[PDB]
Amino acid sequence: MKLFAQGTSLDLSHPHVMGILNVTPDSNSLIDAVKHANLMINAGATIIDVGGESTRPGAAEVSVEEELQRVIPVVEAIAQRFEVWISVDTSKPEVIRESAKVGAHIINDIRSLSEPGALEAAAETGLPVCLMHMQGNPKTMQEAPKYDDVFAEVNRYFIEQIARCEQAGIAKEKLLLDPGFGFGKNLSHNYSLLARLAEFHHFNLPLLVGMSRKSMIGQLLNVGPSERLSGSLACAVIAAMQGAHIIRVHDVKETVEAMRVVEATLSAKENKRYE
Amino acid sequence: SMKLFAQGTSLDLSHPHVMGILNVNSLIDAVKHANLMINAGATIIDVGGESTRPGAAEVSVEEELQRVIPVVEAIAQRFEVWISVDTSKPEVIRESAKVGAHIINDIRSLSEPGALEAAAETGLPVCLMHMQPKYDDVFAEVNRYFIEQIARCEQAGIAKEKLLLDPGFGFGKNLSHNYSLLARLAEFHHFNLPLLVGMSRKSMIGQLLNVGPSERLSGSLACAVIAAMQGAHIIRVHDVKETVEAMRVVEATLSAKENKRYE
Ligand SMILES: Nc1nc(O)c2nc(CNc3ccc(C(=O)O)cc3)cnc2n1
Ligand SMILES: Nc1nc(O)c2nc(CNc3ccc(C(=O)O)cc3)cnc2n1
Repeated sequence: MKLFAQGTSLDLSHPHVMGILNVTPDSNSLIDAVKHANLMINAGATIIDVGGESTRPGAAEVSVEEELQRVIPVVEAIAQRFEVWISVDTSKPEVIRESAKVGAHIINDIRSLSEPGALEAAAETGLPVCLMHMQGNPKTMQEAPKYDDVFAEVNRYFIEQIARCEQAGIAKEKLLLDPGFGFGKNLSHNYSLLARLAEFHHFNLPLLVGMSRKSMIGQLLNVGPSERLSGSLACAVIAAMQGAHIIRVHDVKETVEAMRVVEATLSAKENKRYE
Repeated sequence: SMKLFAQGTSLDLSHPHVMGILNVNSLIDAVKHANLMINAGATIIDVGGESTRPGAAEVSVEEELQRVIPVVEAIAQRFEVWISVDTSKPEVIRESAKVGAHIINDIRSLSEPGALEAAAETGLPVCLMHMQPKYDDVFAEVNRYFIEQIARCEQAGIAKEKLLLDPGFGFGKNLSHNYSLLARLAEFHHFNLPLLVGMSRKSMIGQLLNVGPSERLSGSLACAVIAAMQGAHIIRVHDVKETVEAMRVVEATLSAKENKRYE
């Protein structure tokens, strides 16, 4: 299993660590962003995820001009200084288009190209696209998350969105699937998805997961956001043992170390996965 | 449903337990360190008065009794926690039981003259560990070893319901042997006995990551999660708090799974 973008490839026979580079200001961003990316690359991240719109519960929307200002210079600088792959965490067709031009490898849209023109703009780049499940939108998703059967519903959603991208001329082989931990889900919904994650392999597509420092850990352990490293590594290991291909994290070094132990364990397994 | 009974209490192995490592005014400090590990969430404390590392210094009976017995006794009196004792000597097994120890954790699987009978006398749970690097099929050797020791114990009057099995990570085993047993750990459930593992800070992590003994936390956690996801019942560690947290995540995952195990 491999992805192709920007005249290079990514080999997904072993788990990759995707380092989070949030570039939403809180009350020199370009230089600090590149310093941060550098540490993460040295720590072993093989993909950096650049995000200019907070997608957290309750988050406010960001204008296209502001998102571009935050994201595009950062993507460019990384693409010319380093060789690491670059995912852009955006829903906006103009950010998708512009990101690609300055060297982005993966469109990582939490809205799965649901915005006007997103689907065509992503098709136009030819880049790999990650489709994520979210119930509702970031402003209201955590109000009252509800499923009769969360796995079945997320699974159906992936069927529908794969089709949607196929119809738009994006081939199955470009797609990644992310069950969207924390995006319109309570505690038990998240753990049901984590527990049954290997069953999403039936699509024969790369799985991407992001649980780092999330409330599914915070609420379970009753610890604050800075106190979640051990819990984050447990979630990472659990996902990667079930054949998850990309692990989106804040703490790169520690995750990279944990993924080696997982790689050593899987290569000594006969069938290369846990279920 | 699994359960162990000792010293009038019981250990419920429906979820994974963290066993904290305690190496033996040193009595006051041992009790301080027991206290911190309990606070961190260890439900078993493993006490050793002969360091069971390969090549460590052998001690006499008198010396081991003098080190271990006071500490076991102190912990038994002050705390509710279970107490594992790392010993191979019948006298230490015998005296440890008298002062409240719950588990005889013998890395030599009761091979020393008299250890088997002393263990049987106590009525206590016994952990059988594999030890000896060269094997055709490391899993099958360890598995064959367990069938043999289970029989040897049963023969001496120790019921199956008392036994725990430990494949002995890092004991006469190179990197690839260790990862083979870890990868196949779930297969040891055919015995229907508790599984205890101890990989914390070992060279199977140090060599893989190329870091020193104080920098192996993440890999140690990775090993614990890997074992616990396979239904391992007791995890032996240095870093109690971090392992307990990781086990909580594993427990939430296993609870949402129809199978209660990964294979
Ligand atoms: N592909 C992808 N996959 C994710 O999982 C993700 N998460 C965020 C961050 N958003 C969240 C959501 C929930 C939580 C919480 O529950 O705590 C925290 C942060 C941003 N981009 C993402 N992209
Ligand atoms: N039941 C049980 N199970 C163990 O795994 C264990 N380990 C030790 C500690 N011994 C070792 C062995 C090897 C290594 C290394 O390779 O580095 C480190 C420590 C002591 N008692 C133990 N008891």
